[PDB]
Amino acid sequence: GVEEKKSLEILLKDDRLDTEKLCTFSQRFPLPSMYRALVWKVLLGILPPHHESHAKVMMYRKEQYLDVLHALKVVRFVSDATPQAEVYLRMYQLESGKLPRSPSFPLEPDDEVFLAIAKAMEEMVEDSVDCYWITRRFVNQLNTKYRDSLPQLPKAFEQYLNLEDGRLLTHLRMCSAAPKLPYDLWFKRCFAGCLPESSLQRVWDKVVSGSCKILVFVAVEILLTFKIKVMALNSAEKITKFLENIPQDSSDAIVSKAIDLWHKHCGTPVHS
Repeated sequence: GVEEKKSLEILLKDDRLDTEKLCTFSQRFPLPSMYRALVWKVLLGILPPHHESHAKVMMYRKEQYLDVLHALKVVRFVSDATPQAEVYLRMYQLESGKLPRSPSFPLEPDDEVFLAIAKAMEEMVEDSVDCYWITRRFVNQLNTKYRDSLPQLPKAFEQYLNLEDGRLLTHLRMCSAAPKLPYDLWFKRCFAGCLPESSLQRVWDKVVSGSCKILVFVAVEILLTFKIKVMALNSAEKITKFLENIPQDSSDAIVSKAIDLWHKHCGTPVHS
């Protein structure tokens, strides 16, 4: 990481940031935590590549943020005590025109995905304005850039698990567990709520930098990590429930191994 940060810092020395090389860097290496929000904002198009214009665009974004937060408070949809991730969901709904009848109206499925991702982002990005916009764009990528890929990830998960450990997949299949696995947690919420955020953010570097396939390998690696546990469980529900509440102490090792598995099977070009 010490060399990598220096090479990133060279990339960040340009007046006009080279977004193609920020992408290839992010696909191959973890982003240094002090430059993550920056790189994520440029890659998601929240900031332009000329860093002389960053403070200004962020001013427009902060201003729009405070306009919407204020309009929510005037209508009484949120209060001082509303959790921050919920504020972001309501801000998103109000901006998108989908604000429900009242704060007490049950959440819809896409609302729950947004909310799970918001809660995870709040631990990754310090500044609220950054957090809100990064969350908005991150979720919009899922719903646009990746709309037709996400539904293919379960099939990919089976394929690559079958390659890494057919015995484990054989076990899942003989219990009819495959169809009941928590695909929505893995491939709509992108592990938000599942992996701790110090580790998750390394997965999301890759998602932000254009890969949704990294999610398959994180899923495959979870299963490999907990192979002995899973093989002992003899029913579809026990398996599913375990996978929705995994132990968290190996999550750094899971993410690192997942990244290597992905590079292996998908041929991620080296950074230059």
